[PDB]
This record gives sequence, structure tokens and C-alpha cells, in this order.
Amino acid sequence: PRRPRCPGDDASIEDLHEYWARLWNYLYRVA
Amino acid sequence: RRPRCPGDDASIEDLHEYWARLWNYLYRVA
Amino acid sequence: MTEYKLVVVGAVGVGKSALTIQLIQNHFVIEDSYRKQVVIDGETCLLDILDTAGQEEYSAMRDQYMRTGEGFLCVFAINNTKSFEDIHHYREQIKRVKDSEDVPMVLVGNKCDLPSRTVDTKQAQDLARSYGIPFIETSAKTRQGVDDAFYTLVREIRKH
Ligand SMILES: Nc1nc2c(ncn2[C@@H]2O[C@H](COP(=O)(O)OP(=O)(O)O)[C@@H](O)[C@H]2O)c(=O)[nH]1
Ligand SMILES: [Ca+2]
Ligand SMILES: [Ca+2]
Ligand SMILES: [Ca+2]
Ligand SMILES: [Ca+2]
Ligand SMILES: [Mg+2]
Repeated sequence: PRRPRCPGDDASIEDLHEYWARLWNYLYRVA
Repeated sequence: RRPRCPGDDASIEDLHEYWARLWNYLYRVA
Repeated sequence: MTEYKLVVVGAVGVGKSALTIQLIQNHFVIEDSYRKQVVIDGETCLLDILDTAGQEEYSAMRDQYMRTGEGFLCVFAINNTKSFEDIHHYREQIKRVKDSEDVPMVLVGNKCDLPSRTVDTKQAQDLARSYGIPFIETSAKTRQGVDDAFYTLVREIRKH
């Protein structure tokens, strides 16, 4: 259960998509 | 209009709230 | 399931955003929040709402976003026949993404506060009855049946 790191402002949409997928996975396993 | 990062001090609830806003944002910018 | 993913689909201008806003805030006129904690049938639950906006397009990411949803609201306007016509379209798209025939779904007839209607309640009931999904007429303006629509969708998920 590794908490993902939120990308900066330089990040692309794909970067947010990756973080979106990682966050969902993290929140699911910790719950 | 991109949701700000929750931060390192953000709790699980704060992450859930952010994820929901990110969910709608990512859909809309597609 | 203490957490529920709900996606609101429908034609442009039927009031999907107004329905979400009148669920979260909850008032009638916002990307401030898409999350609410409520109690349904004696059990508390968290609701995440995806308010689909913009024209329909091919998108691998949008497919993934919809696939995340466990329940779907199919919203049309009673004063818009064309919005009711496209209901079959949104349904097939949902079944395509979820890769299933039995997807938790609720047919929503919005703007029922308006005196001038183009689609009657019976014609909408017969459509939902053929799909096997519930049908609730809502009004974001008067906050009529708004909670009823989302909460019934939660029931549909619980049954499956
Ligand atoms: N009378 C009435 N008007 C509504 C209702 N829901 C939405 N509207 C109106 O529809 C307009 C646009 O709806 P909108 O939420 O943007 O549609 P969307 O494209 O699905 O997000 C708003 O200005 C609202 O005033 C309703 O239940 N009753
Ligand atoms: Ca990058
Ligand atoms: Ca990357
Ligand atoms: Ca596009
Ligand atoms: Ca595209
Ligand atoms: Mg909208």
C-alpha cells in the first residue's frame, strides 16, 4: 500500500491520469 | 480549473474528496 | 460497500450538473465537491459522483472513468423529446464499457416542474420497465426527487 505522490503543475494530463489510477488503487486497499 | 494537490498532510478523506474532483476534471479535459 | 461510484449520463442541458449540485451543496443555481456522506436504509455510505460533461467522443480514458462507476443515472428532459430518444444510446454505451447486460441503472426524468411537457410519464415508465430499471421523475429546481434518484441507484447496486 504505497501512497502515490501528487504531480506538480509541470505535469501533463497523463500524469494526472496515472496519479488518478494510483490513488484509486491506494484508497481501495487501505479501506 | 485543475484541482490543487491535496498535499502531504492530507488525510484519507481529503484524498477521497480530491479524487472525486480529479475524476470529473480528467473526464472533462479528454 | 461503504463507498459508491455513481456516474450521471444524459444529453446536453438536461440538468445533470444541476442534479449533482442539488445533491451535494445542496442548492439550485460548481466543481467544488462531488462527494457526499448519507444514510440509506439504515446504513451509512459515501457517494462519489461523476458528472459527465461535454460532447460525446471516443476516449480510452473516458471509458476507464465510466468503467469505475458502479451505478449509472440516465437523465432526460421531459420538455426535450430528443433527450429521451438518446436514452437507448447511453444505455448501450454503458453496457459496452462495463461489459455486462445487467448494470445497475436508473432512468431519470428531469425538469418535471415545467408545465409544458413533451414526454409523458407512462411512455417513460414503459421504457424503464422493459430495461428492468426503476424510473423516477426529478426536479433540480424544486429539489424534487433528487435524493430519491441517487438513493434508488444505490439500492440497485446493493441488489447486485
Ligand atoms: N425547471 C428546471 N430547470 C432545470 C432543471 N435542471 C436543470 N435545469 C436548467 O437547465 C439548465 C442547464 O442544465 P445543466 O445542468 O447545465 O445540463 P447538463 O448539460 O446536463 O449539465 C440550467 O440553467 C438549469 O436552470 C430542473 O429540474 N428544472
Ligand atoms: Ca510528465
Ligand atoms: Ca508520466
Ligand atoms: Ca477531446
Ligand atoms: Ca478523443
Ligand atoms: Mg453540465
